Amino acid sequence: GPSVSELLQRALKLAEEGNKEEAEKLLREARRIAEELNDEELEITVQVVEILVRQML
Amino acid sequence: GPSVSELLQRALKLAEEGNKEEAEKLLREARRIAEELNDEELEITVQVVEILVRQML
Amino acid sequence: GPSVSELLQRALKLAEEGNKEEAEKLLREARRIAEELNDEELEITVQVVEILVRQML
Ligand SMILES: N[C@]12C[C@H]3C[C@H](C[C@H](C3)C1)C2
Repeated sequence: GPSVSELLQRALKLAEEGNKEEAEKLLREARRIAEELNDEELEITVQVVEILVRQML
Repeated sequence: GPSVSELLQRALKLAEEGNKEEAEKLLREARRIAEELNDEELEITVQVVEILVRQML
Repeated sequence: GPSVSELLQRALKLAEEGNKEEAEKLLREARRIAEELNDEELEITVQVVEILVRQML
């Protein structure tokens, strides 16, 4: 699978392109992985990038 | 007690609601822990979330 | 040399002061170290801090 970091990298690139729907899709999938794993570091990583994407868009 | 990541997750959610005061107190604690452990990953994590929290209105 | 995290923390501080020239110099170094390490966590860290820096100026 893609790692959380690859998913979040691609979301940031898509957000830079103004591609909201595809960016947000990748964020939901990264959040799903982080929450399934109950992984605090993945959770904060996703949470930070979620905010950054919103401001970028 | 709560890890740096957990404190930062809570700080972001309070700041998004509007409660700046307890958000900042969680940032202070997260920073205290990160500096005490002398952990550079935790320090940049705190520093980024500090910026994102202080960014919201 | 310095770690990626150490360069990024300082790049954020320089960007806060409006020193885009110094900030971007340390970002360039942080990115080149992260890229010879093939570290996906360092890559997303560099990417996030790049965006925050470029948002403040
Ligand atoms: N490890 C981190 C990567 C990125 C930058 C900072 C905050 C978030 C997002 C987690 C450190």
